[PDB]
Amino acid sequence: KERRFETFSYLPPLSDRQIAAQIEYMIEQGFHPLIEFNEHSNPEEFYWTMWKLPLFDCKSPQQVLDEVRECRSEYGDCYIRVAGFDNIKQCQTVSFIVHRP
Amino acid sequence: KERRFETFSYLPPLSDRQIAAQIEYMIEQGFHPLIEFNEHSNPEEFYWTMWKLPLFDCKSPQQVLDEVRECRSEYGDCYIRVAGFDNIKQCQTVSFIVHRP
Amino acid sequence: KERRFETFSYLPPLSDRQIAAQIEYMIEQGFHPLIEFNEHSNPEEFYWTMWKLPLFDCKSPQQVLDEVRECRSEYGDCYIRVAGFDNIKQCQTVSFIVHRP
Amino acid sequence: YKLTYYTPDYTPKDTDLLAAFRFSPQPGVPADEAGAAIAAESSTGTTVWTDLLTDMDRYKGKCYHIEPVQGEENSYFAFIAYPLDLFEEGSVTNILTSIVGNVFGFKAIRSLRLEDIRFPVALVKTFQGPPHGIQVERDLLNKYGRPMLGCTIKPKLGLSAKNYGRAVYECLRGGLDFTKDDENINSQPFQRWRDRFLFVADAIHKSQAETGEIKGHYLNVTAPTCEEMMKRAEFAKELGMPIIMHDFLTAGFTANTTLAKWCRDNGVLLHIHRAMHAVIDRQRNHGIHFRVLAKCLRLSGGDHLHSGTVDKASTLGFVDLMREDHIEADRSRGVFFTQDWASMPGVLPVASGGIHVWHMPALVEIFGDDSVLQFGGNAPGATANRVALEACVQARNEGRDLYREGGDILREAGKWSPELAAALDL
Amino acid sequence: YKLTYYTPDYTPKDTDLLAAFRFSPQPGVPADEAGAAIAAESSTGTTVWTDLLTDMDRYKGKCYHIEPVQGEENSYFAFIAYPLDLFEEGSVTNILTSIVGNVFGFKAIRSLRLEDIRFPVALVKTFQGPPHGIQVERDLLNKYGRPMLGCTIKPKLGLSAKNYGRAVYECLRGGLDFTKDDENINSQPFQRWRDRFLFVADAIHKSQAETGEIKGHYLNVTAPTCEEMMKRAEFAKELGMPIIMHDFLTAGFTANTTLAKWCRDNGVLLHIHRAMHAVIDRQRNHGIHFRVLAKCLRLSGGDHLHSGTVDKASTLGFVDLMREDHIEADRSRGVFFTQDWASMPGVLPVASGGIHVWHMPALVEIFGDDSVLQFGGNAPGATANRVALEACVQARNEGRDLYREGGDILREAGKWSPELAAALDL
Amino acid sequence: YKLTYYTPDYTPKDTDLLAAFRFSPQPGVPADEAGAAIAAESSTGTTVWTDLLTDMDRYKGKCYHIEPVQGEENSYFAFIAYPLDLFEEGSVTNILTSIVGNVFGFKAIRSLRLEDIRFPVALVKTFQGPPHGIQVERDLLNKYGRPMLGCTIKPKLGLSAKNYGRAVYECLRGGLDFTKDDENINSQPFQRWRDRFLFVADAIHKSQAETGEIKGHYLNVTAPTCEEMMKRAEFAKELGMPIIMHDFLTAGFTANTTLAKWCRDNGVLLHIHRAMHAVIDRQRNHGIHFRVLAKCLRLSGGDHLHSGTVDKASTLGFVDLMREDHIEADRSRGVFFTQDWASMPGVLPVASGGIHVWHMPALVEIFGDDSVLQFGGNAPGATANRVALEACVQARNEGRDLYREGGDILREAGKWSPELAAALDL
Amino acid sequence: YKLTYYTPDYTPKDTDLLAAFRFSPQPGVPADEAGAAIAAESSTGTTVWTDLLTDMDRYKGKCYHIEPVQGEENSYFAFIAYPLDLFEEGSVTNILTSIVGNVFGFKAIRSLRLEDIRFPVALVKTFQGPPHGIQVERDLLNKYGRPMLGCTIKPKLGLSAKNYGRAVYECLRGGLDFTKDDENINSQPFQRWRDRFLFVADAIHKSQAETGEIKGHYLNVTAPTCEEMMKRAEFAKELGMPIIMHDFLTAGFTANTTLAKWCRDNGVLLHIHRAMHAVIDRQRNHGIHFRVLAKCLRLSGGDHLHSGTVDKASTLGFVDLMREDHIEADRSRGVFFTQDWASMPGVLPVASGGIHVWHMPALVEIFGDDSVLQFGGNAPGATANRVALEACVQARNEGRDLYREGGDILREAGKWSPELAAALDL
Repeated sequence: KERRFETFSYLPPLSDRQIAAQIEYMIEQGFHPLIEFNEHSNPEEFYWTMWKLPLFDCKSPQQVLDEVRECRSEYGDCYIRVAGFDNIKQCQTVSFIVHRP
Repeated sequence: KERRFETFSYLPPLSDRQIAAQIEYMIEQGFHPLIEFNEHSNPEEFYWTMWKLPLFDCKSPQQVLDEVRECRSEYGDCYIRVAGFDNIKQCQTVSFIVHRP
Repeated sequence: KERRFETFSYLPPLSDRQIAAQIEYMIEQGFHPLIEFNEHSNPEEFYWTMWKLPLFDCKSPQQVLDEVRECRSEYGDCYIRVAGFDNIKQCQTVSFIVHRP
Repeated sequence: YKLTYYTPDYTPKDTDLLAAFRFSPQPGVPADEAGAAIAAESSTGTTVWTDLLTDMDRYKGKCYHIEPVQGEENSYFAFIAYPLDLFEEGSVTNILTSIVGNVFGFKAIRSLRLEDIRFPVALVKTFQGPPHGIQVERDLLNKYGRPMLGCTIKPKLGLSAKNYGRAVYECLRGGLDFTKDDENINSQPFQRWRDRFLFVADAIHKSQAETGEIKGHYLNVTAPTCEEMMKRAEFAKELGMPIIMHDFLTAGFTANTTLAKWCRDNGVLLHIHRAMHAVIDRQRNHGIHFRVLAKCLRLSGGDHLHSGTVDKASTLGFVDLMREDHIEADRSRGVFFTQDWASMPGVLPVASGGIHVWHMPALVEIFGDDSVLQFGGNAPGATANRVALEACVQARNEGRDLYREGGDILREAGKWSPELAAALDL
Repeated sequence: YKLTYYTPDYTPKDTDLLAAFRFSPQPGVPADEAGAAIAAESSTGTTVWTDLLTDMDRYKGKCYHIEPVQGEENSYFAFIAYPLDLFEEGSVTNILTSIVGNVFGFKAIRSLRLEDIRFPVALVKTFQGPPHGIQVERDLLNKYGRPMLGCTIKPKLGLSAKNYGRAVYECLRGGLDFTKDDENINSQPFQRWRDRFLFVADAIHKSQAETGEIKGHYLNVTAPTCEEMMKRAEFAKELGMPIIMHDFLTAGFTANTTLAKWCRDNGVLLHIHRAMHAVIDRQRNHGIHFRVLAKCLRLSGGDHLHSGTVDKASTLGFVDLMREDHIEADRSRGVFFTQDWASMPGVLPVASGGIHVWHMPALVEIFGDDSVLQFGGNAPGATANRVALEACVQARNEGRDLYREGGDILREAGKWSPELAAALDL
Repeated sequence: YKLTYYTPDYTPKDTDLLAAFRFSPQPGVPADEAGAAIAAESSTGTTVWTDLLTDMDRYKGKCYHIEPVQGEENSYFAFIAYPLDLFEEGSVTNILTSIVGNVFGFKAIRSLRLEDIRFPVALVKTFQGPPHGIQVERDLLNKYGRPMLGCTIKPKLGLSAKNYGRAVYECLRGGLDFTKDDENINSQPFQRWRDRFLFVADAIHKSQAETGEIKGHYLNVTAPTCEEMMKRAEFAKELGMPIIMHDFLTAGFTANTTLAKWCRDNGVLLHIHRAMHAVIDRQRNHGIHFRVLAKCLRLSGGDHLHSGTVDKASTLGFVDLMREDHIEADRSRGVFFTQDWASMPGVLPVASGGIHVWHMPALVEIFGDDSVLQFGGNAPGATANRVALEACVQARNEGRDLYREGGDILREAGKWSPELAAALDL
Repeated sequence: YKLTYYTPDYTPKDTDLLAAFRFSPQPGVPADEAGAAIAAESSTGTTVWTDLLTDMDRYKGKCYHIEPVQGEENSYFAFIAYPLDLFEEGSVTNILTSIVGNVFGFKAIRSLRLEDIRFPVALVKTFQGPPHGIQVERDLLNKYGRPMLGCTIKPKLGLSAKNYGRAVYECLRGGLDFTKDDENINSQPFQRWRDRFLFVADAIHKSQAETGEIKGHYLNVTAPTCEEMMKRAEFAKELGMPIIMHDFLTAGFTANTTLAKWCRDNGVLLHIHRAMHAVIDRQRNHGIHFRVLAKCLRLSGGDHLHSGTVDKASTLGFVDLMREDHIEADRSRGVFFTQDWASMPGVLPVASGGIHVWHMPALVEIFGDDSVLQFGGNAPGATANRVALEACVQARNEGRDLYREGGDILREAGKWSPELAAALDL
């Protein structure tokens, strides 16, 4: 009804151009995108199901977009979240929704 | 959706030939089959409803199959599990699903 | 009757020559003698009454002997103990009786 | 003094505690004499018979560097090294009592200000540090990529516990992560602490259920006694509250260290308010700079620390001191010594004081994601603050310059958001 | 502000808390505007929807008097009344957080100093006060007619626990009532606290047996945490120690109130050291005057309080504030408000800082019998101090003027006392 | 020695403790003299007046058999019987201190290795044994008919608690029964133990909900002190964790017995890791064979015990020793004595060390169903491991020979399973 | 491995933990490859997806030096540095599990022996260390200037508690400072621990009253469980016992650290027996040298440590390692690294094993005053031992050479002492 998601869910649903810009920022900072999906979205539920691997050898924002599209075609009624990790600073620096059922 | 059952549920659904082979192994080891059924399958729920007696005087794998078929015809929307006990070693040595709703 | 004192009390009462040799060793190691006296000698009683100062500017074993003689002439019915401290190692390295009532 | 406590050729050991003092000697007193005096008054004080039962040199604070302050007259920096053995392990109270316990009353100094302390790694390892730290806190709250948003409930006094919870619920359902008790709110007759905790917990549960995001309220557990403080922290834990607040200066460092240990043992975040800080830090010529207190709080324990509104460079320096693991000495940023934290977790800075949604781009640029932005008042206003924050973060990630495009970014976000449009209209 | 927070015709109620602020406004700001600002920043801060769910006027701090400081320019006294309802009962921490929590950072004030607080009787009754007080302490120690004598063990650092006990025993057998831990001594590697407590207890028992007078040593229980502090206080009680010491500013008021409650419950006297006081009180233009801290300590709990060496008149004023039940307002002595203590027991002032046996007549005259004279070093020196003290008391009782005859009294006493003769020779 | 401690005609009593020592005497020393020396040095040591206040013979360890080692020179087996009265009941620590406490330093022996201990039934009954044992553990986890599957999280160090829980969740949802802490993971600065426990519990709950099978993670409760260990075990119980892990050699047998008693009282399974075992057991000529340590662990308490990767016959022997109730003496399998366990529950062997899914048929054949197969890494890999395991069990039950048909069985299962097909491709 | 774990140009940081390994590679394996393998197997083990969620390099053990062993073939020393972050603070168990947990089973190494560990100061400060240390122990027992004398009661088993106390009383009244439980004596059926504690306490009180010197008996509190151990330590404290004994290897380091913390909190000395040390340390080519265990025990906590009978130079080295604050690297004495203890108190070495009163001069010369001489038997024999000890100390202080004049000194002392004359006659 009025449920939210932690980052960028108070903005309009991100377009593929905006998602690509976010992934491009992630690539510049060296955050390798991790794609996760879930059938619900509960604040107390920390973990989502990861989409088949973290993309360590990613050179283009478009590849992450293709992985998101494939997960959409597999989990159309699932949320999709993009995560990124600063392994040097050992902090997860990115977590935002890119798909809602 | 992706629910599992403890033994052989990562294999394809056992055929009557494979179930008969399992029961035959049980008979050689002296494990008298115990048929149990339940309307759900929860990991925390230890006990299922037993199908009318353990077959102590079983001479053929086919009779256990007939009991499973009869429980299927009575509880078609219930899971069916075959259990076996090594009473000398006092350990349940067998527990596998033979029917899903 | 058979009461003892911690160091050298199983040896015969130390003579002034032996006391001077002990004080001479004390001076070489840099342990400045501290003279203390007590009217009793109880194992649980840690502290004795100090004889008027520790001799920091002592150049001769004979001066410590003179201080012990003076305390004897003042506390003839008191025990007299010579203490020494290794201030670098922060450990009391010497404690032995030189006079008994 | 100068013959024994001034050691210009001494090189500090990695195990030494270093203190940077800014001092003005009284007329007549030479600067080096005053610096040796600062070293002596903070280590040994100044003959008695017991002196020669000890090693005097070993427990001596040494002034190893004195330099005049650039662009000022009768002002100097004194750098003093103290042996690791002077201090009780894991005790901020003992370190403060040793360093700043008596030296500030010394008559031969006109003005004295402790600018910085270098805590050696061997000393740092004896402290717990923050109960959870920045990284673990973000994991526990499931909040990533943006600064957290907070609001202090107004008015400070007068609200009943139920109406207090009402205000908390409105702000939290609006889109804020945190609401907070005012520092004056402990257990007054108009609002007893247990009622406030109960009603705030109810408001938090409702807002969490509605929004689907983890919510928190800094319940003030500052109490007259240790036992009352433990009771309040315990009740907050009983209600499932994720975060509590403590005033570390007025309650004291002993109570704060106790509470931080309890917070680590019970999985509760600890927000630290700095009431009475201006009594100590405001005068540039006297007292203790807040960066020293921030370091002492990182040692004592705290997951958040109020760090002012935003000299900008010095605030950036002490935000680095509280967040980073290794901070290089940088005098332009007020970092007198290189500080190593030996993987002790960092503390989240909290920027507050009416931070003015049009100032959101500047705050996001200055502090980055690892901070809390505290707003000094209803659900649409909270939503406008949240929308502006996420728009600023989105624009920063896209490469746009928040300093130059901030008003443009806010205008762009306000076209599709009515609450932000109204807030920008104001 | 001035329209709502400045009330020149308001008469304070007997239940109000009054604060006297000395302030300098920044150039441009009128004095009355600054005074109303001090009243607002220390009560309410400054509109939101929750405001009209409350009674704004009822929780408002009112500036009821402003006057310029005599003989100074751009300086004023602001008198502010606060309702009794603002404060949690029995909490010094809450009172300090309310009054001086934020006002000292206000930008429109150049300099601010809290001079005095009038605690209403209704608030005073919610505090325990000193664990025992002057009268009960004299009864417990069986010491009457003269000030108590104390000595701080030297050197501050380096002595092992056994040698520490040796020094304590020498000083106590000499004729002193108290010895004391240095404030830096908590539990350092060279001297662990439990060993020090054990050996000091042994020294106290020996000196008591030898002299036949009750002896004490202020064992420092200032600890990193509440639990360690309780363990140290508990072990001191286990050893039969009559008095312990606490650093109330560096440890904090929460821990101090906890410890004072424990001291009352366990029959232990509580000596209070004021480490870090000069960080707050030294500058005449900024901070909190020590008399406010002394009043807060009398409320929080303490049987002794370090009160400086000896402006003389202001020290006399705050010694009255800590000893007497009713103190009239007297600006020459720094007493801005009439303070009633409602039979709360008084606190013993402790005068220290190398008090120089030739200065004994002046100290005895200034402080009277209800004080502790702390000497900043062996049995003959302790005996000389005790002989001089008793000679001064005897001469004062006989009618002789200590100020004019003090040297003569000391000479007369030293004619029959060799230790005092040597001390006077020095 | 040989006259009193060598008793070749003595028949051990059923209440005696027997020890099998493999020894090499130093050149010159005859073998029987060395064997009597081993018996003496491990029972009595060697005259004093107190000797005749005792019965010397009654507490004497008797060497009752010496035989040379087949195919070796200067090597012998010494069999020593010890009375039941030498040992404190229920104490593995005391038994080890008595048997191997001093004898290994005896100079006249070149090399000594304790091969086996026969624990008499009367001694066995004084120990709790495993908290639950194999049968009860299978009942509690509802897992039957197949070995359990485990995975150790990689990398050993560096993962934050949240990412650690992520890895655990991926492996557990893949189809594994257990994940496990690395033995190095206790409470390091990068990952504090309580955060790790919290996040792992969340991962376990999620994977259990998704799969519908009971999941577990061996939370390491190995701690610096007894109190920290109890706190960690208590928090694991609070989270509903079914199993914890303990390093029994580095933490010690006292802590392990304490923890096993707690595990029995609180319904928690106890996984035992054997860190530092190779310091003791690796050299065939010196130390203690691991089978003795396994017996001591079965007595002290443990539901799982790491038992190596897989001489095959000796590992089969000590797996029998830890699982069966009655084990016949069998020198080819390293079982020197017949061991009766008097219905003390067995311990689950844990086979680890990169067990290589193509090696699954051999492991299933060697260990049977009552074991844990620990994989030294994501959900498809876990699924492939689980599919291969269940295919091997199904084939074994059908009568097919796992040694000869294992590759064929894996190929057959891989045709309908893509994850297993990829794993076999690798 | 060699490309990543072998860093010949790396200089260790002062915060690093260093380990010196003596290894023999298996034929074929080059030495540098084996050294990098030792570094890897003791830090990280060896790719998985979780690897890139971490900083691999930061938690990596680096082999920074390899050198061949002088006068040996196929033998090398590997020096490995480990970051301070690998280890839980204050945990000997974690350090041992990290360093020697798995590396000793590595197949490519034929033989491995851990020779030395350099504990960084930052790690050392996280441990309590000895409960009291050498200096405080001498103060508590009022024993100065000479080594302490101990005797182990014989026979090891069979004595009832009352006769045990009889033997203790005879030895203590003879002139010994300490008697001790045998390590096998815990709570056997012939002598229950509480009876033994009661009767030994009575014997100690009687001997103390008779001699006027503080007496002690190391009551063994080694127990099957943590709770039994605490009960036994508690009862020893209840009886006023000054010292207890613990077997740290068989009971384990967790229990030992717990007990040392309790001993510090309750003022009880802790004697540490090293049962089972020869299982680990005896073979020069395998295991852990005892000096590493001695350092780990100094960290974990112990006031005494059994240190063997007396290669002489290596024993002198590890006695320095356990006594001194700073020990320089010295390969002739087996000190591979410079060790700083940061004022952590030292541990008293205990020399035992039938030390043969004619060997008293050599022991006094070798160990000096800071040691315990433990005799492996009645009042005259104890008196002879004490007389010989004090004569040796007196002669050493007078300047006479104990090595050359020892027999002459003993003869001179025995001329006036009948007990020593008889002992010398034997």
